Amino acid sequence: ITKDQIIEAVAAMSVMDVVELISAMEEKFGVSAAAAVAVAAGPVEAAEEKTEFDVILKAAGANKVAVIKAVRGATGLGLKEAKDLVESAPAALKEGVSKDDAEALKKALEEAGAEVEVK
Amino acid sequence: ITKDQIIEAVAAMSVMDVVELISAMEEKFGVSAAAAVAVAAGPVEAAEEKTEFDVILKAAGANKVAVIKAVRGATGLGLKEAKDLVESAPAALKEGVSKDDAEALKKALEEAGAEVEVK
Amino acid sequence: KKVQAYVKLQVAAGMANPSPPVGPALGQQGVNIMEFCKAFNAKTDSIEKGLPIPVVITVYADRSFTFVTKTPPAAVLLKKAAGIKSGSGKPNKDKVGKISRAQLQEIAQTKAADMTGADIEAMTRSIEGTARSMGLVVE
RNA sequence: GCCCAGACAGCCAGGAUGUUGGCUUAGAAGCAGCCAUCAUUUAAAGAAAGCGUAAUAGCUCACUGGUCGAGUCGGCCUGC
Repeated sequence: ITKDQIIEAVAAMSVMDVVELISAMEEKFGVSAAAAVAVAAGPVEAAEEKTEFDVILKAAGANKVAVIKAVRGATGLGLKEAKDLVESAPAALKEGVSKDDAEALKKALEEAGAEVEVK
Repeated sequence: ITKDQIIEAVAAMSVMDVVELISAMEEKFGVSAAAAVAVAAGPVEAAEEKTEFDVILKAAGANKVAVIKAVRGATGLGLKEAKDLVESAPAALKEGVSKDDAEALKKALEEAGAEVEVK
Repeated sequence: KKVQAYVKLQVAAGMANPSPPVGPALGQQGVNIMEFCKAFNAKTDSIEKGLPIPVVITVYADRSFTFVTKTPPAAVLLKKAAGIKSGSGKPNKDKVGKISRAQLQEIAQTKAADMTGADIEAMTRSIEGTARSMGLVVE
């Protein structure tokens, strides 16, 4: 399949497949020619959702405006952008930070009265 | 399309992709009716390894070194790394991203004067 | 304005002409060897006369050129750490000089601007390989 | 011995940095010869196995990635 379908096929996978895939990306030709996909598949967000940890907004609760403030301060988005990212709860509040940052972001959000998860 | 073909299709599909599906099914049928495919889609083994597209490099253009830099920071790969992964257009940039990600990865490369596709 | 080149190697502070070596090279790319010489041995007059510093120079956009004397330490002091003048024709068989552990980290760090290696222990194990293949002993 | 957890060979692109390594040599800067043959960035790249230059340059190989997706490679013996 086109390389622009395999790279994705991977992303689709989960800890199970990625491991089954990497465990299906080795011996055939040793860990040598396997390190390529191994070191590439390793950086799978999960173990870093540093160790890409993001923040998901399960719900804002009754304190919507409160949750908005936290978002407008973390992401820096406008009033309309923030509320739009909290109402429908598009999850992805911000990704790329570290475990400490995300753990902190989640904390700040929870304080506002919002339920957050860490994939 | 044959049920078996659909199963194989989904296996070839991806997260955000099947998400656009389960979301479309959720918007079309509902959280109740689309619950069947939703609880069946997620198990793309599951826990989510994480997230779907790809970031193939159709051509680095005249700014090879420019495209290299972007790849070096995205894939964490060193200098000589992006070298080939950009010249021969090996395509395989980084597997394990979603829309906001792959779309951004594409943008980042396009800015460096590189033609990238998203399939 | 679109016509531009770039390339330059190490040059002894004070030497330039005649043509060989620095003659046809960087002489048919746009810049002449006529000047550029006094624009070299006039800017590098306050350091060590025997310091082959690789100054970086572009080429031109009109006719002229450019000059940027950078920074030896490195390469130098390493040859002057175990007899630079008198060296062993066939290194590995014998020695020429000696260096302590202190003067092993000294030349180190003072060149990291060219050696991109994490940790200092990795920095030590680089000039220890480049340590010698032309005289001098490890310890 | 290497083989369908994408290699061994094709095709595409790399094959680098100190360094024109030291010595010698009219000159030899991977590639007359004489001794070493480490280190660097790092997916790979021997201070370099060949062609080539007066000396450079240039062109390949080793090694690695993508693609190609299948029989391939070194070797011993016997018949005409």
